[PDB]
Amino acid sequence: SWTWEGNKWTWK
Repeated sequence: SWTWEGNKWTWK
């Protein structure tokens, strides 16, 4: 899933 990394999204 797309999770939020402070300023951008990232896939787990």
